Amino acid sequence: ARKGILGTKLGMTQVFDENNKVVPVTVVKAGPNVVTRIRTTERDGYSAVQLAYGEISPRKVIKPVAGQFAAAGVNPRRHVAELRLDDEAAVAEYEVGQELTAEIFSDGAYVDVTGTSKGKGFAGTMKRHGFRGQGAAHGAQAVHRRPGSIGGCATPGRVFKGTRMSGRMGNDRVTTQNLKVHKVDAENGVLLIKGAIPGRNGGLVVVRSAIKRG
Amino acid sequence: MIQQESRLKVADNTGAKEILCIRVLGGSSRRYAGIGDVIVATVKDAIPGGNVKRGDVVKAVVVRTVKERRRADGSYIKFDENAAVIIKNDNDPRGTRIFGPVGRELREKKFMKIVSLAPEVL
Amino acid sequence: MNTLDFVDQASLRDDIPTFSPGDTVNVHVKVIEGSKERIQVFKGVVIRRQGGGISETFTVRKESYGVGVERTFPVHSPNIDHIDVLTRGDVRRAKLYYLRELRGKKAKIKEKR
Amino acid sequence: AVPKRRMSRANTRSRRAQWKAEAPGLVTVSVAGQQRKVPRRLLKAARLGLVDLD
Amino acid sequence: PKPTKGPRLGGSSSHQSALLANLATSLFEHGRIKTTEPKARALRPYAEKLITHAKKGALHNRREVMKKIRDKDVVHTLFAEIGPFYADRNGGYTRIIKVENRKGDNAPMAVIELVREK
RNA sequence: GUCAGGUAGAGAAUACUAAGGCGUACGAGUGAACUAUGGUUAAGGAACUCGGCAAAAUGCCCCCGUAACUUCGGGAGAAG
RNA sequence: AAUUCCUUGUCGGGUAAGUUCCGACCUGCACGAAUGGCGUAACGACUUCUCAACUGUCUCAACCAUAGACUCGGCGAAAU
RNA sequence: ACCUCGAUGUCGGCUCGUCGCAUCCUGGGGCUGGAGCAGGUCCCAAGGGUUGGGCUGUUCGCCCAUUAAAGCGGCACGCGAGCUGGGUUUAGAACGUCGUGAGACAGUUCGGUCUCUAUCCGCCGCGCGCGUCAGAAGCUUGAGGAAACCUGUCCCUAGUACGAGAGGACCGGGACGGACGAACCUCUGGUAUACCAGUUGUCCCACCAGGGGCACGGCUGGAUAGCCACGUUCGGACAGGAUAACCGCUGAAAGCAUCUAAGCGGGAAACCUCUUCCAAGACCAGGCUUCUCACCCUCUAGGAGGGAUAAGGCCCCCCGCAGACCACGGGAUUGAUAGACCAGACCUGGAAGCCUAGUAAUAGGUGCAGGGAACUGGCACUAACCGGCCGAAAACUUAC
Ligand SMILES: [Mg+2]
Ligand SMILES: [Mg+2]
Ligand SMILES: [Mg+2]
Ligand SMILES: [Mg+2]
Ligand SMILES: [Mg+2]
Ligand SMILES: [Mg+2]
Ligand SMILES: [Mg+2]
Ligand SMILES: [Mg+2]
Ligand SMILES: [Mg+2]
Ligand SMILES: [Mg+2]
Ligand SMILES: [Mg+2]
Ligand SMILES: [Mg+2]
Ligand SMILES: [Mg+2]
Ligand SMILES: [Mg+2]
Ligand SMILES: [Mg+2]
Ligand SMILES: [Mg+2]
Ligand SMILES: [Mg+2]
Ligand SMILES: [Mg+2]
Ligand SMILES: [Mg+2]
Ligand SMILES: [Mg+2]
Ligand SMILES: [Mg+2]
Ligand SMILES: [Mg+2]
Ligand SMILES: [Mg+2]
Ligand SMILES: [Mg+2]
Ligand SMILES: [Mg+2]
Ligand SMILES: [Mg+2]
Ligand SMILES: [Mg+2]
Ligand SMILES: [Mg+2]
Ligand SMILES: [Mg+2]
Ligand SMILES: [Mg+2]
Ligand SMILES: [Mg+2]
Ligand SMILES: [Mg+2]
Ligand SMILES: [Mg+2]
Ligand SMILES: [Mg+2]
Ligand SMILES: [Mg+2]
Ligand SMILES: [Mg+2]
Ligand SMILES: [Mg+2]
Ligand SMILES: [Mg+2]
Ligand SMILES: [Mg+2]
Ligand SMILES: [Mg+2]
Ligand SMILES: [Mg+2]
Ligand SMILES: [Mg+2]
Ligand SMILES: [Mg+2]
Ligand SMILES: [Mg+2]
Ligand SMILES: [Mg+2]
Ligand SMILES: [Mg+2]
Ligand SMILES: [Mg+2]
Ligand SMILES: [Mg+2]
Ligand SMILES: [Mg+2]
Ligand SMILES: [Mg+2]
Ligand SMILES: [Mg+2]
Ligand SMILES: [Mg+2]
Ligand SMILES: [Mg+2]
Ligand SMILES: [Mg+2]
Ligand SMILES: [Mg+2]
Ligand SMILES: [Mg+2]
Ligand SMILES: [Mg+2]
Ligand SMILES: [Mg+2]
Ligand SMILES: [Mg+2]
Ligand SMILES: [Mg+2]
Ligand SMILES: [Mg+2]
Ligand SMILES: [Mg+2]
Ligand SMILES: [Mg+2]
Ligand SMILES: [Mg+2]
Ligand SMILES: [Mg+2]
Ligand SMILES: [Mg+2]
Ligand SMILES: [Mg+2]
Ligand SMILES: [Mg+2]
Ligand SMILES: [Mg+2]
Ligand SMILES: [Mg+2]
Ligand SMILES: [Mg+2]
Ligand SMILES: [Mg+2]
Ligand SMILES: [Mg+2]
Ligand SMILES: [Mg+2]
Ligand SMILES: [Mg+2]
Ligand SMILES: [Mg+2]
Ligand SMILES: [Mg+2]
Ligand SMILES: [Mg+2]
Ligand SMILES: [Mg+2]
Ligand SMILES: [Mg+2]
Ligand SMILES: [Mg+2]
Ligand SMILES: [Mg+2]
Repeated sequence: ARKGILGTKLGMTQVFDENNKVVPVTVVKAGPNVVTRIRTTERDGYSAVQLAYGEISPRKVIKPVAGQFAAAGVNPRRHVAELRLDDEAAVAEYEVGQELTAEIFSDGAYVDVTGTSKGKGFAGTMKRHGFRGQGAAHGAQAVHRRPGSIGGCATPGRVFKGTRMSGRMGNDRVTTQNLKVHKVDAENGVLLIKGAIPGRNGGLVVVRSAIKRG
Repeated sequence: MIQQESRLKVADNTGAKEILCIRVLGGSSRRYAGIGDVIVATVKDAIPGGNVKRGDVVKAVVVRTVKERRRADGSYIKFDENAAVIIKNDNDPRGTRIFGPVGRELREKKFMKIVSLAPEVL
Repeated sequence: MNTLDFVDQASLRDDIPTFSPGDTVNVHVKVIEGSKERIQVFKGVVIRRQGGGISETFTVRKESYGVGVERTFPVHSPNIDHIDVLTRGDVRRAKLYYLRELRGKKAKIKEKR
Repeated sequence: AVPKRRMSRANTRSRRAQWKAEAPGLVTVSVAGQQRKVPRRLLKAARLGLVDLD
Repeated sequence: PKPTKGPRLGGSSSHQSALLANLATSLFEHGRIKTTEPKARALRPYAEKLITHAKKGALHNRREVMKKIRDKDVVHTLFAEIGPFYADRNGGYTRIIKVENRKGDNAPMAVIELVREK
């Protein structure tokens, strides 16, 4: 029903079309993934599949985590995350210890990507929320770039909780929707995303079958 | 990249040399103009025996822009001077012969007379 | 190691000839017009080239009637019927960023001999 | 802006009490026949003889 | 090398250029100096670049080291007793060891010196 | 109020230096906003604004040639 | 008009539009001739308008090196 | 004239919004003096958006060119401990008028100091402590909050239906656009202060040759990475449920009739889900596994105090595209985190020296040369360790 798989961004490039065009493509290394858990509604309250990825030496992994992996029946992995299903028909095909690779996706189908946006730092109001600066001339008095007025006076005499102003951006989960997959492989699990996805080089991204059009 | 108060070349033989942009058209808060965008421009100076006199308000389409504009194959356009073509309500030029080259975008923008009559399409 | 090499090789295109910035080249452009296919000729001067593995990319710029014209294709473009460099050009800058503000007799390109 | 009222005993002392310092751990090293104390930053330096302790 | 990420150490490019040249010259002249620990961190690339140039003795390297550090005496000693003495060693020319914090302003000082094991 | 070096220089302007005296008494680090002092910026060039405020721009020497007007000096280093 | 409330008077020039400006009309509330009237070559850190160049003043902000803002160490303020 | 004259700062403009619906468009309906398009009017509907300029200090208003529109208002005629002083609103001067006169004129014209280091509330973000009942590591479901919610044009049906003609349909597809937001550095550009080169003056290294120092980086041409937009992708649903207005069915009170009082229904950008993020401090403090699941001493045997442990955590180290400090993330010899070497790519463009030709200022060869940060790998040569510190069950009641 709904497919998904984890991946890693290493670069971002372009590839050529059969319609003779050129399309930018994001390198996504969807390395091999192993099923470490199954979630059943009667025993837990929902249906989902938990996946682990990466290679970590057995001594760098925390001992309870290593024990949990041994109980699951697979060697230790780097990061762990789950994919949520919606019916037990898709649940029944997944079993503990099963291995998933990138060929499960067929080219021509939209995909959705989820990752952590870049760490931009504590930024000003105008850069963050796209405000407009005032004149840097005509007698400005050191308020060149700072927002200014916030609300009424003595009624309500406050700020309107939720007002858009200064704060740190980035370093949070961000999703991009309805993306081309241009080309997939079977050899070493490399998946291609036409466009630009959020995250970092050598960062963590998860790709899921598109909900919008699929 | 044509804005308000933008200062442009004329690529026509209507009798006008230099036009000033009036507005960029296409929608609310229309902000930039690209190759194949119909705009409105006013004539600053003209040939003494020209068809149009200075001060007229005439619709125009820009054909030669300095800023890069991508095509479907990644093709970016840098020209040497901002130029437009004087156009009328029937999507037709006011002149009869054209100076300089033109871009392919006019063909997709249905302007057939200009692209056909231009000395070379690029 | 650009781990995408064994994925690039699937669509990598052969018979790629050598070219450098500042070289005079022409490109044939496949254009569909009313469900009819035809071929155009675009002559110009390469001003920049940035490789990408399978994604080696370059620009082409020409001069017509004293006003420059450009088309930009990546190397392995299936639209490019042929990459026929006319004469190899010698340019001090491998990127021709300054070619935007040289007019007429200024914007000529040196020819290697 | 200025304060308009005196901030009370509890408020002042509660805010002030969070400002403190932390005592670190010490490292014993066997150099020159004596065991002297360095932070762990200096364990290798102490064993080789590259750090000056009065 | 990678530039210092933040606002620069001494407060301007010319100033840190002169500062780093003087630190490299004094360190190469003496052998063991005690300086501010981040200063030694930023010192490491410059002295290591000098060792790289020294490894291959020639006229061009003479002039390169001269234009870098401005002292005939230190360049001569650098090319004569430091250069060949690191012929068989690839990288890792300086050692950083921090010491008791400064009394004046509690800045962390580090003792930076050439490796004289070999 | 008095001494007034060298090189460029019209020069006591300005740039670098000698004789000679200083680094003028809080420092060490961290790519945050933001403020202040500055540099650069695709392309349009006053569309913001009360105003081209601020900025930006020309700028030196020698030649060629310089209008309307006028109290016949000027305007005029006109402009180029 | 440094005088005009209605008034952004009417008419002409400049731009796409000009309650400002320039030139005329006189319906001068409430010009006017030593508390001077009308022009005037030249000058003005004077007032108003237009033009070519110039530009981050703007469209729409971006980056960069400074001095603070930040943490640590030393001393240690005030309005209320 | 009830609060404020031992002080409530005033019009406009910039930035920043919020709320109501008497709605400008977009959405759904009733009627027509609505042949069709094209209209007029009324109802429901606040989800979203609602031009830029010339003029004047303007609000307003007139004019110029589009779009779907360029909404009405409230919020101390929103907002100066956020900014402007253009006018009102000081001290000069002048014009016209009034007053013999000092002076005045909601008449005009010129320039005329806008202070405050945030205590609290509030807010945007990030941290320390504590409990969730032995102690820890993960994954989470999720009540409950937030974000978004806009739209134009062309072609087919069909020049058919209709209309005398001119003219010209509803609905639905297909395609192509914009403004807005989110993300990223492939392209293309901006920036680029340890990268290279050219160049004026001066000072220095014994001579020159060559170098550097300073003069806003002395001035320029560039430019890897990183940061960014003007650059490139994507999004504004479909569908489902109950509704406003409206349209119905079988139907009586009242042999009829009637959308309704029993009932059965259709019906929109509103409403609830569907999309994305936060989220068990959600105090009903949730759920599934994994790991160490017993060594004592003391007071006096009721409990309590102190010590010795494991899993795990912390300290400290190198650091990061993570960052104000913190927090977050990676690694520690059984090791590639940082530094450097080599190689490669890239930028830069023909190093130094020698020789030759030219009296000379140069050019040529040795040579796809010299120099070079962030991009990739191999090597421990250096730095991160002969190690310390925190850190284990009072029990009771019922059924099985
Ligand atoms: Mg943004
Ligand atoms: Mg701004
Ligand atoms: Mg300022
Ligand atoms: Mg003198
Ligand atoms: Mg000096
Ligand atoms: Mg002296
Ligand atoms: Mg600041
Ligand atoms: Mg500034
Ligand atoms: Mg520039
Ligand atoms: Mg411009
Ligand atoms: Mg002007
Ligand atoms: Mg104005
Ligand atoms: Mg000025
Ligand atoms: Mg004159
Ligand atoms: Mg004259
Ligand atoms: Mg003159
Ligand atoms: Mg008058
Ligand atoms: Mg007047
Ligand atoms: Mg007069
Ligand atoms: Mg008038
Ligand atoms: Mg005005
Ligand atoms: Mg009058
Ligand atoms: Mg009078
Ligand atoms: Mg008189
Ligand atoms: Mg008088
Ligand atoms: Mg007089
Ligand atoms: Mg007069
Ligand atoms: Mg006169
Ligand atoms: Mg500019
Ligand atoms: Mg902006
Ligand atoms: Mg810098
Ligand atoms: Mg400082
Ligand atoms: Mg500071
Ligand atoms: Mg600070
Ligand atoms: Mg103090
Ligand atoms: Mg009263
Ligand atoms: Mg009272
Ligand atoms: Mg007061
Ligand atoms: Mg107020
Ligand atoms: Mg006020
Ligand atoms: Mg209503
Ligand atoms: Mg309607
Ligand atoms: Mg109606
Ligand atoms: Mg409404
Ligand atoms: Mg909404
Ligand atoms: Mg205006
Ligand atoms: Mg309000
Ligand atoms: Mg107000
Ligand atoms: Mg308001
Ligand atoms: Mg108001
Ligand atoms: Mg304040
Ligand atoms: Mg306040
Ligand atoms: Mg006044
Ligand atoms: Mg006033
Ligand atoms: Mg007065
Ligand atoms: Mg009188
Ligand atoms: Mg009298
Ligand atoms: Mg008197
Ligand atoms: Mg004045
Ligand atoms: Mg004031
Ligand atoms: Mg103040
Ligand atoms: Mg305070
Ligand atoms: Mg919920
Ligand atoms: Mg650029
Ligand atoms: Mg840049
Ligand atoms: Mg520099
Ligand atoms: Mg010298
Ligand atoms: Mg110098
Ligand atoms: Mg300077
Ligand atoms: Mg330069
Ligand atoms: Mg960037
Ligand atoms: Mg009935
Ligand atoms: Mg009936
Ligand atoms: Mg809990
Ligand atoms: Mg532990
Ligand atoms: Mg950490
Ligand atoms: Mg280059
Ligand atoms: Mg040389
Ligand atoms: Mg390097
Ligand atoms: Mg690396
Ligand atoms: Mg202990
Ligand atoms: Mg108890």
